Amino acid sequence: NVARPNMTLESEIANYQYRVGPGDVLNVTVWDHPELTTPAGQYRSSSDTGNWVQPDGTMFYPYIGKVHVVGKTLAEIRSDITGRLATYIADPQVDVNIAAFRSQKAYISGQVNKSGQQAITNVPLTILDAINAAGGLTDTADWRNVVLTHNGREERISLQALMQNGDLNQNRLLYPGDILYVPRN
Amino acid sequence: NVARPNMTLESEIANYQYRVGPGDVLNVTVWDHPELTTPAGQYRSSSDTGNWVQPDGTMFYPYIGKVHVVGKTLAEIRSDITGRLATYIADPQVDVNIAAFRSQKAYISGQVNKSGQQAITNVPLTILDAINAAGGLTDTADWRNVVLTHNGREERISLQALMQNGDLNQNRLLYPGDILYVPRN
Amino acid sequence: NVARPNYQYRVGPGDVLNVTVWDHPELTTPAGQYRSSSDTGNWVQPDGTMFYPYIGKVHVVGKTLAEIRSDITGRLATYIADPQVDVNIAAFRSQKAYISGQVNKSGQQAITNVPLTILDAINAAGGLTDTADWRNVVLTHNGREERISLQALMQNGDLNQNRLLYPGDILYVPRN
Amino acid sequence: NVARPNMTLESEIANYQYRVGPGDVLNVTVWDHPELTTPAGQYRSSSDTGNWVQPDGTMFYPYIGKVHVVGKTLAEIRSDITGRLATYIADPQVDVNIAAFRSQKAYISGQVNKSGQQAITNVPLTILDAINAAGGLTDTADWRNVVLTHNGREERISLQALMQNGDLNQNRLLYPGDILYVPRN
Amino acid sequence: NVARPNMTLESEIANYQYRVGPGDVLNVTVWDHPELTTPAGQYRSSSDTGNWVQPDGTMFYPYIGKVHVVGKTLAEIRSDITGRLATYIADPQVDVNIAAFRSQKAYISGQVNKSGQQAITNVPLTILDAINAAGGLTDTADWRNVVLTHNGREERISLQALMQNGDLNQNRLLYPGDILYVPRN
Amino acid sequence: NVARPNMTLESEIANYQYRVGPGDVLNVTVWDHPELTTPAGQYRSSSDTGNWVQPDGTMFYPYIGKVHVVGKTLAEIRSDITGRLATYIADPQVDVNIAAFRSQKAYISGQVNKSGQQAITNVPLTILDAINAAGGLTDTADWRNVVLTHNGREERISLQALMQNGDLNQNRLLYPGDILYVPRN
Amino acid sequence: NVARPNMTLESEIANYQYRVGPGDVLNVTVWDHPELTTPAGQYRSSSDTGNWVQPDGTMFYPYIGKVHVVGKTLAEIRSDITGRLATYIADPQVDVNIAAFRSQKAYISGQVNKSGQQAITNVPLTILDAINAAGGLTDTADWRNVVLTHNGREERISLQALMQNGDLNQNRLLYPGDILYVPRN
Amino acid sequence: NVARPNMTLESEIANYQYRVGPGDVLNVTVWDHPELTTPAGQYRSSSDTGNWVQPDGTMFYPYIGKVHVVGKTLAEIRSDITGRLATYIADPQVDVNIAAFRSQKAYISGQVNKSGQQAITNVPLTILDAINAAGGLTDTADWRNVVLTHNGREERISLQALMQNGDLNQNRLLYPGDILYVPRN
Repeated sequence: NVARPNMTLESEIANYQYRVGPGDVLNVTVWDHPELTTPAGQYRSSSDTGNWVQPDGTMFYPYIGKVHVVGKTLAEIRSDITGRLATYIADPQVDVNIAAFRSQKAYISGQVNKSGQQAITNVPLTILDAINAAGGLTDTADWRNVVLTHNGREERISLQALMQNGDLNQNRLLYPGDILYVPRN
Repeated sequence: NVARPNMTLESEIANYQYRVGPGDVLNVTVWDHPELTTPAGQYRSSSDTGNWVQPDGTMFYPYIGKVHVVGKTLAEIRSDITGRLATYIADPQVDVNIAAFRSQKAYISGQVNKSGQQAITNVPLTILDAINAAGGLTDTADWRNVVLTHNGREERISLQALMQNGDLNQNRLLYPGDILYVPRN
Repeated sequence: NVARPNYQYRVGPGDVLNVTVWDHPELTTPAGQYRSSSDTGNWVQPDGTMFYPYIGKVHVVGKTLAEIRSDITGRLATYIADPQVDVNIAAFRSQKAYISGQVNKSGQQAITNVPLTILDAINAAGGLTDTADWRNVVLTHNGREERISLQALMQNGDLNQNRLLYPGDILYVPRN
Repeated sequence: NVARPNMTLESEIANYQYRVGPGDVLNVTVWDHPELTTPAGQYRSSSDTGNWVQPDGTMFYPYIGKVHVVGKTLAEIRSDITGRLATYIADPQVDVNIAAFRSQKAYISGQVNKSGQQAITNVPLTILDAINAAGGLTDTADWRNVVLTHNGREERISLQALMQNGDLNQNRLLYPGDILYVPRN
Repeated sequence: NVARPNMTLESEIANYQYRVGPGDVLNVTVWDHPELTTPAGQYRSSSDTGNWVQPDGTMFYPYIGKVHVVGKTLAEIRSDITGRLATYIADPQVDVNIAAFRSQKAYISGQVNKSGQQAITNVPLTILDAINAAGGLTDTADWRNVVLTHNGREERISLQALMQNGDLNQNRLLYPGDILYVPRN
Repeated sequence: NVARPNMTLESEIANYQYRVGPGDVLNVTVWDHPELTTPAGQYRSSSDTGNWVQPDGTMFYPYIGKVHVVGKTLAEIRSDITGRLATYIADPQVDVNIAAFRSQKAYISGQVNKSGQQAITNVPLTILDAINAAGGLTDTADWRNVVLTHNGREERISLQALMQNGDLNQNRLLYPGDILYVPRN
Repeated sequence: NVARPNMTLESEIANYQYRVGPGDVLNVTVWDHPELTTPAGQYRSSSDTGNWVQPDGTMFYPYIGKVHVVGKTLAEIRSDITGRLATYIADPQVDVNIAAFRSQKAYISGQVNKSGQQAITNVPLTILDAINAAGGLTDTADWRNVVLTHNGREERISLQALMQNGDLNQNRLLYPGDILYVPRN
Repeated sequence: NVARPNMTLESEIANYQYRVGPGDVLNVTVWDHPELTTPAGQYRSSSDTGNWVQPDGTMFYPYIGKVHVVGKTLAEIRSDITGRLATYIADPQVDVNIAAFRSQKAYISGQVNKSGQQAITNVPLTILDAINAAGGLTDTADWRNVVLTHNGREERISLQALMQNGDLNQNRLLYPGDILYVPRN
């Protein structure tokens, strides 16, 4: 055997867009307004000082009040906060990113060297990324019969074919809640 | 098998909300009022400088005095503090989050790679989350007969089914004081 | 074994306290804002007092944080109008329990403002070793020995095996 | 065992040019304008304060708005931003670099001492770089039959020739998405 | 096997009084006088900026000169320094604690998991404290026959009786110069 | 065999001169102008704030614009920059060093305790320096037949004589692109 | 043995007085003169900012010039410096301590757990201190026959008698240059 | 036999004097001139901000330009700098030390626990220092026939004699370039 690529995976990475979910910590920057950008000062990390997304899908932001952010992209949230701050600040220059990815994760467990949660973020997490992020497989992984649970199905995945034969069809884009289990040999 | 739907598990997790308990350390941000936000300076962390929730369920806040927070969400506390601070500050802009989740915890132990307490927080902690946060299982886990102690009942849980067949009915949301024990087989 | 569903710290000598006086950083952070609160906090003396500026010696041992907050506030009112004060503990040094034997991390565990039960302490010690005589754990409390089965606690959910640990308690997990 | 050059390797390294991709974190210096260079102050790292590249290929920048940066080099982005800031700022002195390389990566797994993703950056990553960055091969690497998966086809590489005899014909430039797999014998 | 109360051990611990020795590093706080409290600024640790006790028992303090501190309690040193500073500052508010306990120590050696010096401090150090601070005993510890050397006298101690039978008469307060030796089985 | 003095290998080092390559990060100090030396403040390290050398061999510098630095020594770049800054500041006092050596490197693998890339910097890196920098040989090194690939030609090297006989003849100066392989005994 | 005392050692520690050597780093505090106390600012450690003692036994100090310190005590040095600063500063309040003990050291090698040099400092270092500071002995230490080299003479020490029988006569004060070797059993 | 002192150990050490080499990083303190002492702020380390000695023997210093420092002592460099600064600053108070010893090094390989380079610094580094600086010998070390390569001549050294018997003639002072090899038993 040799290759068996997948430019169909080119697709879910093409339009890949993260959407904010509850428990995320947002970091809002208002240029020329350090009283807004760093209300607790400059030393603490943005995740220790950022805005928490509540379970009802909003975050509080000063002057404008509650802002619905769940299910929106960063650019939409940036656009929505900017337009509402315009009431209180003339021509606000605002950006928004995510200080802590907490709402969405995948579960990479089994015969990997580090098991555990991996966040879904603004960057695509494929099976390839998660296995390499979990630090590769142990010597005793059944790397021909990796189990991916996604939206109610199981799918068998052959990492062996992915890496030793370049069968890119074995790669998948991971979604919130997915389980990637590497059984023991 | 395949992944079987849980009418219970994903309705517990959309409605999922944390309520403050005694011993939590809260963090209160008052925009334009660094003398309230950071009375001890910008450099210490929010848990080293936050407001402790006392056994009686209150925390002290300056000017407004004792604030009853136990049993309330962050949004309910934000509103409570905002309305009371408005006596001393015109139109106060206030948010509240948690610097230290110390009041509520689940106990994850036995044949896990990292035994011990895991805090209950504003992010759901399911069995799947807790096992992954505990580093996964040891090679000698009786992982078909995990014991969940919850509300004075013992439930038996197959992590084998959850991760190798995708059986999401094997998942549970973990609650404060729950015990999740993984025996040796 | 069954399955059931269902605390005030008091300051002692050697505790390091941390007093916040809003709008008075000269009181809150006399040594600056970088050092941790335990490196700048007020030490509780053997006689049960701590020094606080302008008010002098404050008796704190045997009191709750709220009692110390109220005591300090009443007295600072002589020197500062309407003082806004809180007090918490930056180092829990006076009271502890001893968790030893076949646990993965043996040692002292602090008694704090948060209840520390047996269950808390064993998980805090990182669980039992594989050679723990875990059915016959010894708790020493107030001069009297007691038999604790963590087996029944975790294998069967028997919460009657749990106990709130107290200052001075010894929880010893033997080898079988 | 005599060493030789390479078609692929060296025609493409003197030209080597990184191009920004989505998810990268950019760092923009505007001399004499700390309100622009450091809106969140001076303590947090570049990647904690930098500008995120959005999935549509743009980044926001104050006053000049959205800026298309994907596919472009740092020098070009510096010129783009400089030209646009000149509307708002007299003679702006701008530089741009990358605080976090997150869009592009190679996968280096198998019998190397440190498996995992390696970022594609402004410095070339050749096979020789990537193996050394992984701490070399284990004692059990089939180091004459390494599998490079690039553009959907496999190529067998002899690290033994490369790393013991400096045969650069075995060295390749690694590209975003390449899998370099060291099988065990 | 009922637990035995120790005769004069909590009599000894309720009167427990640290007294300063040569080499201790003290920390003096003079409220409203940061020029005195933090002469080297407020970033270095109090032990990096503290006052050293000299062999002759004195420490230097600005304006008041050398102060005799060895043999005294913190509360006594505070009182001595305050009365002296009142010559140079009106109603000085002073506290004193110890940034480094360097003068006095016990030695905990043998079949414990962590051998070494243990500092004598304002907090009573009992055998039970020191053994627990050493991390417990190895499994080869002759733990029925521990040897306490104190003031030129040998004592046999049974940690086995202390920990498995709660015999608190086995516990002892440790003093400067004491040797606690845990032999091999 | 013998342990001789030296000739021409001394000028090779006494004339040793690093020259800047693409991807180096430079650090320019302008005394009395913290707005140029540290445009992003004083806390971030020089390599997080310094000036990247682009592929085309230049770095941008405020007010003087692009500056050719590849191939030049630090002293020459300092001269070049000073003369040009004199147009915007003058009697301008300027120094230049390298915050991150990223462009040039040697590769050290085999039976060393620490395979990997070693940077070529302003301090000469000899084989001995590389081997010691690589943690020392393993117990199973063929330290009589270490292979040095430099500019295509391969060369038997005997670390053995370099240390059990102090034969400085075997040692060599490492150059950018050099490979050094320590074979299994 | 019983814990028979060492009587000269009882009073040898009384006269214990460190004296400054070449290479030591001193830290001079001048209250009300942070330009003298912290000429490099408040952030770097004392040992990064201290005054080096030169090989001639002198150190430079601003305004007063060059100061003989070797062979002298901290309190002697403090008086020397205070008296000469009174020219340039009114009623100077001065203290001196060592930020880095680099000049004097004892060698603790052999069957100790952590072998290496141990600094001679203002705090006495006895054999008892040094071995405990070495975290104790290996299981194969001939702890009955430790060898102490001091001012040329040799001198047999029973750590066995010291620690298990309390024999303080086996303790000794370590001086600069002393070698203490725990033989193989 | 009789226990011997040494015939050169403490005049080579009593006259020991480091001299600056290329690649050293120097640290120049000008009291009352923070703009000269900390041009990059007070937070970065001395070695992150110090003055690099160029291969030609010189370092740049503001106002006075090139300063020849190689082969000079610290005291000499301090005078030279002071004198020329005096042209520009009224009576400058200057000290100089070394933030990074990068020019001169000894190599200690063989049956020591941590091989590698050891810098030559302002404090003497005898064999007795470098071994303990490597913690010490593996217990499989030919510690009777340790080879020291200095200035071309081999020479045999017995570390067993130095420590079992306190023979000081075995200990030697290490010079730049020296190689000290510990053979395996």
